[PDB]
Amino acid sequence: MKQQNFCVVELLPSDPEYNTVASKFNQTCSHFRIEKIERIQNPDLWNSYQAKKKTMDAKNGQTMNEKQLFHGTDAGSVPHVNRNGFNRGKGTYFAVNANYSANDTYSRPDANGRKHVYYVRVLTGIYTHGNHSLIVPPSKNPQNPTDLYDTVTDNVHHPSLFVAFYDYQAYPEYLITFRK
Ligand SMILES: NC(=O)c1cccc(NC(=O)CCC(=O)N2CCN(c3ccc(F)cc3)CC2)c1
Repeated sequence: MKQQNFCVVELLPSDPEYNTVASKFNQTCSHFRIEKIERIQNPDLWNSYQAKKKTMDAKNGQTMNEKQLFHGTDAGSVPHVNRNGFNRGKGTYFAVNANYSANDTYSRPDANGRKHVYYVRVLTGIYTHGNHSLIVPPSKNPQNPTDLYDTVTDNVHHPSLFVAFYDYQAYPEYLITFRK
């Protein structure tokens, strides 16, 4: 099997890519001081994500299957997330707004008070409303319960949080390190 090797490239604050990630982060987290933004380059996890992205784009027609959402995680979970993504209830949570993921429950501050939030490329595809109780995605058609939804959101009209259940559904593209 593919070992899923990766590289972590630190973006300069003068780099246009840093300003774009900073721009989305500061839409809800302007009160947080960004210590650094690093781009995770995992070719195997990327190709695998882009494989599922190809299949989804051909399934969901006109739908924009991809959203860029936030994920707050502990310091210690960063090398695991760099190499594996959010693969392995079965679900991984993703916030539309960065201040949701900036909660110390999710982005637990380390010994130096640094908090970590990934600016993830997720394959939200075709989604419906989900409660806190479900562990598997619901069936689109009950007469064909094999065809399941790609994600589940809190509000279908105004999404704030998403639940990804599938392998290679998310790519941890950016790591935002920040403090209070
Ligand atoms: N780790 C994160 O950054 C992050 C990003 C978005 C959401 C979350 N985590 C949570 O919301 C966890 C808390 C929690 O357990 N809830 C709040 C909302 N929940 C929910 C579950 C499924 C839905 F369709 C809609 C909402 C499940 C019960 C974490």
